[PDB]
Amino acid sequence: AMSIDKLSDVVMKATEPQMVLFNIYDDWLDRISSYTAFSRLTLLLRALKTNEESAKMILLSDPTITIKSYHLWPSFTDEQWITIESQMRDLILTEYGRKYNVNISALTQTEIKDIILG
Amino acid sequence: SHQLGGQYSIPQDLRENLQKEAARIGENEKDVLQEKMETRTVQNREDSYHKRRFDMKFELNKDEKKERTLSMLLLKIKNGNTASRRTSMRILTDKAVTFGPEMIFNRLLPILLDRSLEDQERHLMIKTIDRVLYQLGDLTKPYVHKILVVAAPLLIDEDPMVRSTGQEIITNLSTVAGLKTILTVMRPDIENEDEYVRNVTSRAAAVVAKALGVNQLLPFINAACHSRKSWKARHTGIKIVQQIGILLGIGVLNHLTGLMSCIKDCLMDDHVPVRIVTAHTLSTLAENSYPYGIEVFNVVLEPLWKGIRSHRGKVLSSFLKAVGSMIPLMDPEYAGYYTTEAMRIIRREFDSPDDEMKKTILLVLQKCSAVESITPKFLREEIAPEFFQKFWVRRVALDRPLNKVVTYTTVTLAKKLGCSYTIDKLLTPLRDEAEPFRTMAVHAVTRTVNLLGTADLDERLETRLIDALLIAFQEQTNSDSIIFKGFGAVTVSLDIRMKPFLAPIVSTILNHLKHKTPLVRQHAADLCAILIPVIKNCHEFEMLNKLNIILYESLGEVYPEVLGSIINAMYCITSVMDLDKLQPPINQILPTLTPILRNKHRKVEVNTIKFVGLIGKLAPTYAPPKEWMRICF
Amino acid sequence: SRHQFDLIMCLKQPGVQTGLLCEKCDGKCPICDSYVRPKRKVRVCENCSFGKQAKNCIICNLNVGVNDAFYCWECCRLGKDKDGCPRILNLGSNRLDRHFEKK
Amino acid sequence: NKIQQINDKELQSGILSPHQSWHNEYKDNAYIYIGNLNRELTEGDILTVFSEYGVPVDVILSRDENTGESQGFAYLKYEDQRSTILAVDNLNGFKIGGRALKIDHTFYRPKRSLQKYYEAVKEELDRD
Amino acid sequence: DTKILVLALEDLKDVYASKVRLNASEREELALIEEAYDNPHDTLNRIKKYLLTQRVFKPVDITMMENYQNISPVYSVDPLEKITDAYLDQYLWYEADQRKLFPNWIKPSDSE
Amino acid sequence: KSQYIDIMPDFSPSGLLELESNNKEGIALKHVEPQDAISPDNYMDMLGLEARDRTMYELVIYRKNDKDKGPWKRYDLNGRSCYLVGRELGHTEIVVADIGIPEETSSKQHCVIQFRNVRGILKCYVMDLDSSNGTCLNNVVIPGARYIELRSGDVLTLSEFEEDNDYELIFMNVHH
Amino acid sequence: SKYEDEKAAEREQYLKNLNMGDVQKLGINVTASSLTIEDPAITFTTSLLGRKLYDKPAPENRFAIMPGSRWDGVHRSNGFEEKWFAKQNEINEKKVQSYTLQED
Amino acid sequence: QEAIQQNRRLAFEELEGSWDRGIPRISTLFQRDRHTLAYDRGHRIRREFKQYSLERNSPFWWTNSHHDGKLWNLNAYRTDVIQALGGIETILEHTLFKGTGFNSWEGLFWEK
Amino acid sequence: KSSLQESTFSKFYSILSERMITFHRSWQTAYNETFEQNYTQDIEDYETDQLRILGKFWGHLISYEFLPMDCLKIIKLTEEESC
Amino acid sequence: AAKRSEQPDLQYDSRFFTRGANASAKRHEDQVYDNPLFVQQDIESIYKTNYEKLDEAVN
Amino acid sequence: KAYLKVSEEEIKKFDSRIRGILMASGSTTFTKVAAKWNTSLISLFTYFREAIVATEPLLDILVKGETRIQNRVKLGLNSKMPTRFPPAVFYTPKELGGLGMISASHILIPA
Ligand SMILES: [Zn+2]
Ligand SMILES: [Zn+2]
Ligand SMILES: [Zn+2]
Repeated sequence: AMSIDKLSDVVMKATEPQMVLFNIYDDWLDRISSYTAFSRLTLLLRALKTNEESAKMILLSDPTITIKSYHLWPSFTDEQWITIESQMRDLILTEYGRKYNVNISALTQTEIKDIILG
Repeated sequence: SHQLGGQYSIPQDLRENLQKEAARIGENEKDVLQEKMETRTVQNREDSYHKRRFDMKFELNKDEKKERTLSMLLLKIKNGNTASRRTSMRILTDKAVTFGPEMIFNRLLPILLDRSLEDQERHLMIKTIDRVLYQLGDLTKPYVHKILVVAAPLLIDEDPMVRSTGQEIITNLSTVAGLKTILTVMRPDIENEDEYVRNVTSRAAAVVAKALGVNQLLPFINAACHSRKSWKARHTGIKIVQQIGILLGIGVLNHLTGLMSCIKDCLMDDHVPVRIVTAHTLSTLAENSYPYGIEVFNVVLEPLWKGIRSHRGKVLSSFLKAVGSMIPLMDPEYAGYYTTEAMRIIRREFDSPDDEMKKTILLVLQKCSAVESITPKFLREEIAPEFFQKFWVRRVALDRPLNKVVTYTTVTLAKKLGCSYTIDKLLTPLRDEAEPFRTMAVHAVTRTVNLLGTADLDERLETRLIDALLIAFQEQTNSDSIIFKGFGAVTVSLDIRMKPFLAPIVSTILNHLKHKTPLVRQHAADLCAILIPVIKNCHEFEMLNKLNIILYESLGEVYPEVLGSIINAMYCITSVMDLDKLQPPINQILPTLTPILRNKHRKVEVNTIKFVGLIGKLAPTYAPPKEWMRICF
Repeated sequence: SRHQFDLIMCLKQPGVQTGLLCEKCDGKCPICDSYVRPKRKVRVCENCSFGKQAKNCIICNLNVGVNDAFYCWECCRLGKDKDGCPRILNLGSNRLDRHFEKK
Repeated sequence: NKIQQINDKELQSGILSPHQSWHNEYKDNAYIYIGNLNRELTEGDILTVFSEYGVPVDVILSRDENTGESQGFAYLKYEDQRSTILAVDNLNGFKIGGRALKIDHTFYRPKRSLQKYYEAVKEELDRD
Repeated sequence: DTKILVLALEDLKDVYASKVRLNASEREELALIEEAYDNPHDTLNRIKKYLLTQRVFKPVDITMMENYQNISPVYSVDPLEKITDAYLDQYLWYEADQRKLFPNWIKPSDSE
Repeated sequence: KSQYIDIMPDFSPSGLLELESNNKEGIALKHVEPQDAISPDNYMDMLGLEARDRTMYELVIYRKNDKDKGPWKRYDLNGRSCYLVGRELGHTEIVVADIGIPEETSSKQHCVIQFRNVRGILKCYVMDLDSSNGTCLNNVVIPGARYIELRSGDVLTLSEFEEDNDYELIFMNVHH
Repeated sequence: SKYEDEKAAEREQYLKNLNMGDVQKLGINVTASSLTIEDPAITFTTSLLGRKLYDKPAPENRFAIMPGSRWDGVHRSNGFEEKWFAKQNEINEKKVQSYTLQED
Repeated sequence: QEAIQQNRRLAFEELEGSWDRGIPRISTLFQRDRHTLAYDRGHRIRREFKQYSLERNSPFWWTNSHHDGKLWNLNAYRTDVIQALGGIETILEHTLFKGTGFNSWEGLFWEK
Repeated sequence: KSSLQESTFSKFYSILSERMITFHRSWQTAYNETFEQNYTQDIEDYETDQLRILGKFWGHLISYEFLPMDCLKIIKLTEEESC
Repeated sequence: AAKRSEQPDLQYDSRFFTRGANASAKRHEDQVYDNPLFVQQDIESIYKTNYEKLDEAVN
Repeated sequence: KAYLKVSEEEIKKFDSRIRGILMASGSTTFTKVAAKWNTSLISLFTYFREAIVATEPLLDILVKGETRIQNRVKLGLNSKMPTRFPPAVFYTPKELGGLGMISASHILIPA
């Protein structure tokens, strides 16, 4: 979580012990159930946990898409999320292949889903 | 010219600028009805090559009534009601004799040369030539030239149904017009300059050869092949030997000595296009012969190698095809020598981008597995890895004529190579993105596993194979049998070993039966009928009753293609499993089927009647007899 | 064939290879075309073997063959068994004419 | 007409875009084998038809060392690859001078013996 | 000719694109339209021939649709005649609009 | 040091690529009509007047030995946007150009008669195709490779000098 | 032997690098108008690798590549490139038609 | 005028803004069958006389959405209603949605 | 904002404000102050389309004097300072 | 000297035509909306892993 | 200025249109009635757009029509209870499994 722009900006500056609310889902719960929202969220954290900078490249590619002043995550449409979940999905696999030096066509499908989900 | 108000639509002069374009651009467009107007006419099936049929050269008041009648009959047959032409065929077959065959053929044959006629209309005309030629029995030479102008171009036609009915004529005409007459008509035709006309009557004179026997026709070929007069007579005189060797199949043989007069001496010609043709006409005589021939092919084996060791180019592709197909009929002493000779050439030619060579490389690999001398270790170490990477490119999987070869070649190499080695290499294509390439790599696995059996596979490939199939199963789009037989030929082999893999598979069946697209609910149920004989061997009767109920609750489906295949899986579970322990149970199943017998279609009626009759055998006592009488009606 | 008159049988000396029938023509005697009471395997000549041709049903010679073909009991009593290769050569008037009309 | 046969099957299935297309097998290749040329067409004229689809950086026409006339094949590298996907696909089977030429993707290996022919060609294509 | 057909036949087919359970007359019509696509040239000759020779036609049925205040009549002609009427209609409008027959003022016109 | 390599490239046009676009069935023809090229009548149909108020154009031939017999031939120029001049002898020759002459000093493609639309005005021109012998207007030599503006009555001779001139070609603005 | 191997590797690299297309190798890729336009002030006032480019309007293309300065200007095509659009438009259309023609 | 004048290429980036604008709806210029529609003339009066020849009302008699393009879009209405009812979750407290046992409501499809 | 999402200018949002500006003088200061916030801060965001909806929206308010016109004082035309 | 083929008037970017322009007009009689409320229906698929790209990206 | 209103004939045509929607046949399935009311309604508001603001009788007839169709569904089951039929049942789009009927009739009507 600390690898996000906003949250680091708040936790670095604040000089007192304090509580701060955020809404992690921005406004995603208009068009998305809590289930799939939590699911995408954990995918956006797992790709930020591992690669970091190269995930943040996937998020911040197009500057035309802007993070609002309220939200954390940049405001996409539904389809842009459907592709970005696939890229953020890809970093976990390419990185896994880099780490254990396993060419990833050697894995069973279950092994892929497990890799993506831990 | 001031306007009142303004412009709100588009400027007025701009529409006409648009509506003029549609006249200019539209006349080149081929509108919907314009398209279907042409598609009807048979010429859209044909390449520029086949178009040459029309380039080919074709050359009282009481009796003026017969001149109409035939032209009326020939009209009724071609364009006529089905009850009309049926009466006008009966009139021809009886009365063909009394009408002048001049009048029939001079009137009948020109139709077949127009550019208009549809395929339905053409086959009704050819069927009249065949029925007329059968009777008269004495036919003059002028028409024998005409008939072959019409009939022979069929032999090159796209589809085999037309190819055969063309062949059916010439074998009838060959007997009618006799041996002496036809061989006079080919002589000026084989010396002809035009290519298409020569390619046509190689195939025509060969059909004549089978009907009358080749010996009667052999001195004709010997005159053409050995002819120093024309170069082209040598060429086409050699093609006549192919379509004699292709038609006569195995039976060439005893004639192979007389034929060899043509081939060898006509091979030495300085003209390469002749050099090349004989190199093919040997590979056909070599294969069609098979084990018996070699004693006649030693004479030709020497000049091939001096042609292989030098000329390269496309002469190398043809000579290797000949030498490649002599191998299996050589003695084990030499056969081991020439392959290890030829396997040097292939290793050098795997990088050849040409098609003509790749078709030759496959033939030799195909025939060099059966040689004892190469070890299966040599293949795995060298030939195998340079095979699967070059011949399994996605550009291969698209065109069928080169797919059937690469899979057959793969399957034969699977006897020397391990079963675990080939299946190991076929996992990259089974998971590939391209559809037509996943289907190719399935045919190679189904075919392989039937030969070798799955006992070879270490546990890891056994798990990776099934993951590759389920994937390649669940992305299929088009409906084809190959995935199901394949996924069903794997299970049958390893069946008791399947048990751990059978839990997650059945979960995806139950997951795809909830999918919206009705194709996916076919393949979900089509893959249950396959797994039942394997599930029972693994002895899950708690896992059949789960499938069975789920197939029962879906038995009121709308889509007939889907409802049919669910009953099919119901019929597989019921016959396999005990009746007494069937979960629904039976007495609740049978009354649900009787209103399904009214479902029209077929997939539902067939698969149901097999299910109902099953219960008549196995459990008659459940439904009361007035229920069986509701079924008998 | 028993009911389709144009088709021409082979009638050559039977070899050692067994004829095959497609799933659709399966269970039929190649002579009388009856589904009942088989007796003897069919045996076809070599010159009906060779390449692609060998696989096709010995009745329609179009579809690919799978099961063996038997002579029915009645065709083995009369002797029509041993006349020759019981294989149909041409595709016949009926099959063609359906084909062109459909397209 | 071998390749032209594929794309019709391929497109019919709606394959659309290179990942699923057989043209993806290459990606690192640019030169295209240009076959069944007529005999009199020279490098400049082969550098007519093929700029429709891209910008050629290189060209080589294959011609006998002695008489110096066309063998009938050439190797033409486009600046941006995807021209290759475009030329192979679109212009294959097309008539020039009565004979329909063939294109296909190729890996091209230079031959020492032509070394000067490279600068002699390059200098012209280096003009632009 | 073929284009004016395409327009006519599509105008006729849009009626049955929606319909669900078809009566017999409908099936008859749809048969005529499908045949009109399968032989455009034949049906053009049929049309033009009817434009010459045929001066006596089949009868025309009437029903009334209720608008609850108005009651309005509705004429159903036979499909064989519907096709020639359609082609003839489309053609006359194409020419008459092409040759500037009707002046500007007449107007449930095409532009607005 | 004798030659770099005996082979070397070309970078020269073959006649095949240019030829296919242009056919005289036998041969290629120079001069693709400029974009404003329009046949006169279709320019006259733009200005919409039935033939009495139209301008017409005929190219009349007078054999330069004797003009007293009147027209040798009369060629109407209102039909096409361009017209080609060449050699049709009658005594074998292939017919290429629109307007042929029985002149043995005239090349197969000699001079071109082109009509254009320049700011709403039809203007016929003439250009030498750089034929072997050259061409003359008003019996004055003309430069090649430009459209020279024809003016009513002017004469077109097929050769650079009077010695070879057997024929006169006259361009006509036609009214009243 | 090692040296030889190295040499071989180098030549392979050279072969591959020569073959690679130029734009990919440098690669890295593949409103304003409105404003700069809808603006009164404006009124007051070609190759990716710099290679020569054509002038007149070219036929449209899948990738939008522009013909080289040397192009004669004749269409030469098998006719495929236009047939890909028809499929491209089709597939893109039946994604819309499928929902809109749905009923119940 | 600009493009014809400088021989440039309309980019679709420029004119995508107005893609849905205009009473003929700019997008109707780029229809697939436009070539065959240029021959359909008198369509307005054909639609207004379908009163007489057909029983079924097609309540849009004033538009052919082939020629004119679709003159309205209510897409936004559907979302704004959905949040006027309290969102998709409170809407689905009133249903069997949980009975089915699906996890998420996002991809539900009703048999058509 | 809900005026700018609407794809074209409408008389609804004009009269909605007109009826509102005349209700109480506290809404006089709400539009006067939000015509400054738009022109200064919030013009930097907008597409060339949504400026066509604003232009007409402050057109009816100024030309009917609801604004009034001295609130247009902030507009300054220079090469140096103008967006 | 070679003759140009005709290009009509302005020409247009290819994305004009391939966009499936007025496709919404082959609407059923009574379908008010032209898009599904949710992409996830129209998308036809979510995540299909590509074994070819990953194998390139890993090595 | 051109002031606009809907003519009284084409108000009566609309009212009679709905009247026909209720007796039409196939009216009883809830979704076909709601779809028919949708199309009719969209034909109106789309043809007369601006004019509808200034006509009272048209608004009154809208309020009658929409309640009459909702009553069609309610009487279709057996209740007029408000508690059973919260507005989500009529107004949720068909993609979430309601009628998706499109309400122009809430408003407030100038008196
Ligand atoms: Zn059979
Ligand atoms: Zn029998
Ligand atoms: Zn036999």
